[PDB]
Amino acid sequence: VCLFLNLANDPTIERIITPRLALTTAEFLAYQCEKHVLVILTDMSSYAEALREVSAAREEVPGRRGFPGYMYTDLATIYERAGRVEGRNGSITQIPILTMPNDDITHPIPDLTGYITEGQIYVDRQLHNRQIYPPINVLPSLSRLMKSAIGEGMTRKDHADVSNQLYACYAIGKDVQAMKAVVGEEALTSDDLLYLEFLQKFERNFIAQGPYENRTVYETLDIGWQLLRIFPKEMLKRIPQSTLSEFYPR
Amino acid sequence: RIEIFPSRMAQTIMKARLKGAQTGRNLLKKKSDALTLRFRQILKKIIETKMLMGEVMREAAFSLAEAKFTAGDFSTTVIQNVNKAQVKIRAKKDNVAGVTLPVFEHYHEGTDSYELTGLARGGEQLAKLKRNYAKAVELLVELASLQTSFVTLDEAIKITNRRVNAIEHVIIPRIERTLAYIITELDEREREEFYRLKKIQEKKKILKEKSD
Amino acid sequence: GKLIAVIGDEDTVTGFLLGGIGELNKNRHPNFLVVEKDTTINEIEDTFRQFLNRDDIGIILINQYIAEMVRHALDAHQRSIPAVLEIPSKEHPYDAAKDSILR
Amino acid sequence: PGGDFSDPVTSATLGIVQVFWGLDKKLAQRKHFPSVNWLISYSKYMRALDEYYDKHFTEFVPLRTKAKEILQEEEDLAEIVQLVGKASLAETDKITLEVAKLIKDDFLQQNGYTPYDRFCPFYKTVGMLSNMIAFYDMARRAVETTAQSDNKITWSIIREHMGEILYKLSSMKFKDPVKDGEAKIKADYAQLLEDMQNAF
Amino acid sequence: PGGDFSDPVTSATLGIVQVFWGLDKKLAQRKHFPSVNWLISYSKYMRALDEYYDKHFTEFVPLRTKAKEILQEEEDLAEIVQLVGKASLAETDKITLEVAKLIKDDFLQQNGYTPYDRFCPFYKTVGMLSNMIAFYDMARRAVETTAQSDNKITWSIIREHMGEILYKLSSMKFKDPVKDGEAKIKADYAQLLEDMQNAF
Repeated sequence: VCLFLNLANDPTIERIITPRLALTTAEFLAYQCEKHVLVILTDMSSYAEALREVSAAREEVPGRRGFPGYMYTDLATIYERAGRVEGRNGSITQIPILTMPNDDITHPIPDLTGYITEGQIYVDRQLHNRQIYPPINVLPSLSRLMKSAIGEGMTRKDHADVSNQLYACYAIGKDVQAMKAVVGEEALTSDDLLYLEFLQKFERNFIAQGPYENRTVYETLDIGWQLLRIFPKEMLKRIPQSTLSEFYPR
Repeated sequence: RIEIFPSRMAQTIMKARLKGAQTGRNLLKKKSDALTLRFRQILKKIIETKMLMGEVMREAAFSLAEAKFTAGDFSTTVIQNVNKAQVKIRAKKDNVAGVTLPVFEHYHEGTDSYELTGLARGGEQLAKLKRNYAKAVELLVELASLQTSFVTLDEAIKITNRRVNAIEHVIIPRIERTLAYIITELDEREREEFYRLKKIQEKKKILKEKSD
Repeated sequence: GKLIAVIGDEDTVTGFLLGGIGELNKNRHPNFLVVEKDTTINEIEDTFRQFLNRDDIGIILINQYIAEMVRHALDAHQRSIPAVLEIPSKEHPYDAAKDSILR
Repeated sequence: PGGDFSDPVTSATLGIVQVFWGLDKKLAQRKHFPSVNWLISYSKYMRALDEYYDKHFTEFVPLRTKAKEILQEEEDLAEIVQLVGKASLAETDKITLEVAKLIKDDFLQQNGYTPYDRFCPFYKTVGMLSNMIAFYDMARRAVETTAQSDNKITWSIIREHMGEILYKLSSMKFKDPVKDGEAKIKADYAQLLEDMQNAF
Repeated sequence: PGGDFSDPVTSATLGIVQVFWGLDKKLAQRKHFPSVNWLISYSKYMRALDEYYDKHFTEFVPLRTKAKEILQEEEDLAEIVQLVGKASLAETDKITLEVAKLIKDDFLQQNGYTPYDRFCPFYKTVGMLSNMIAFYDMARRAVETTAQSDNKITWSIIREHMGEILYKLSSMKFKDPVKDGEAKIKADYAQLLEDMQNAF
């Protein structure tokens, strides 16, 4: 770990050269020393509050919502220092963590980030007040290149189907949980009573993890089958039968 | 049709008032669907038990034809001797999706006013005519339990399908074009601030061209 | 309500009075009316108002042959109680009820 | 009064401070004092306090974990009653709506111009919360185990039964600690937990 | 610009002027001229004019006060009609929704190019207003006095009985005062006051 702090009582010009220092060394470790580098740029909403501060020191007129006009170029000069190259074994991937104000996606900080980055992960207040750690809801979250990342030679060949089936059973189990309050616990069928028992086990065994439990990618999928085994098959319609026969019976 | 003043906190108030009415349809679409699901299977239980009483009332009217063959004509003794009823009904309540339905359940406070009817001629064709029509009353009260819940269900569907269409067509198209007015009016407060700041940076440059 | 009323016929009501549905409180009314061939339509309309506006009448049985005479009268009744049921008779089984029109 | 998270003094403060006690206007107009709402407020000092809470009041961390779910499952069901009403609510859903009603009325509400609630010491805070979650734990157990057992308690059995206990839970905020000893208050709250286990 | 009354020329004018005749665009999408919106418009020359009104037209001050309550309570109930429906209205409210339709079509509407409505003198303004308010007062007397006891007047027979009186009230805008004498026209009204007293 190469750790770069920058406190709030530090100079606000040093917040600008902090992701430029961290990505210069991450371009020395990756594709100059050939090691796979993860760059975690936390509080990317406090970077662009320092970019707005020095933009008023150079006597510029503030653009949209106070932020400068060149913020799409300035954010993309520290995001696009990523990816793999052709002749070297190194790679560099970024997780730029930002706090959108007032849970707004139309703010210029998460809107000019969603234009250049490749899928988002939502930490939401709904699951956080419910005391679920980590409070990551997977219904609006998306990884645009997860169809490339998983596979047979990469993790194992059932990752594409157990991710689609856990996501489809989560949308139904959240939909029928709105039926439990206006219809009743009795009048719903035997199918919708199985999605409600999936919901209380998905958000407590799969998502709810604890801050010191290091689950591998294989221990994640094995929990992903213990929640799909409480359904009978032919409800698991997103999983093909070529992969349903090997991993279901246990 | 707009409501209030654009102030950048009215944009997040109205986005929550839009959030209340966006989930006000999807909470009331399924309530109007749970009422429609029971409405479409009660109607199957109605028509199936209009063809079931078509053969029960055929057997019961033929059992009266067997009883007049044996014991004369008792159509003036039976009609005259009514004093108190034996089979009554009590109104029960049952509900689907929070809307109560009046249903009927029959009970017998049994003292027979026709215990002696015939008794020297007949009496065996009677008390099997009484069984073939008490069985028809036990059926026709279960049909009347499905008639009073049928006509009170589509009374509570029209008050729900109107309240769903009052949100999708009057309340939400008034909010989503109120929110369209906040954004176009908050863009004009930014250009007026843009024109006032560029006016000053043109004036500060001229004063810095004199002091050279 | 708590009673079952029948308009019926001459042979229909004497089968249902043997079922045990008829009650006689002469202060108000009897809870049935035997319709012969020589009763006008004006007499059927008057007792039909009596069974709708009574408190304890919960179920109303009537033959469909009789119900077509007062077909304009029971379509005006659009309440939940009392249930107006249409039953078959001699050589007049069933064509179409007012309740299945409401669809 | 306005500019909740879109205000350049508040949007700059919340990137610096650890604890934010958000005063709500809907609680202040209905005279709920103090007017701190429990959904947009936060505190990032809970991981640093868990070593303190595991030495002095070791029962507290499972209580305020559960006490925030009850205050949050109520607001999930609050928008259901405002649309369709309390008609077809389940027995597990109606059993929070009195405990969450009891928390906002007796635990959270506090009058500082009153000689007993001008300061609530932390044994009185743990003491009345360790009974109002235990009553939630017993009654939730008293519903789901008698479910499918032909005498399922519909919770209106509980409400008329525990009328003295619901008066004992509502009267927990009155146990004056200025003129009432600490050890008496610890004895009074301990008797409610035995009275609850007796009557359940 | 754009029909927006939150305009720095309009908002600077309304802080100076005493009268405000706010025209409306939706009252021109149907040919309702003059298109003065009666809900937002006002006039602050009321305390100055009641001494003139209590000297010349003494009945007029409660006439416009009652006509301003009919026109406002129609807007409170037309919001219910477009959401809930006309079937859930009381009999004191269905009479209001149709005397207001008589006000907006006979009294308020005025076609300036017709010779009978190019100029309406003030005896004709109070003359056709004292008829349509008293008809609302008389049709209120056929509801509250016959409240529940007898077979009462449910407003459906007032339409049928007074089918020519509702034509006598909606055609008073035709009583040309250029070529029709004042005394003539005034007499024509008090006669229509006599016909409603005989018909009610």
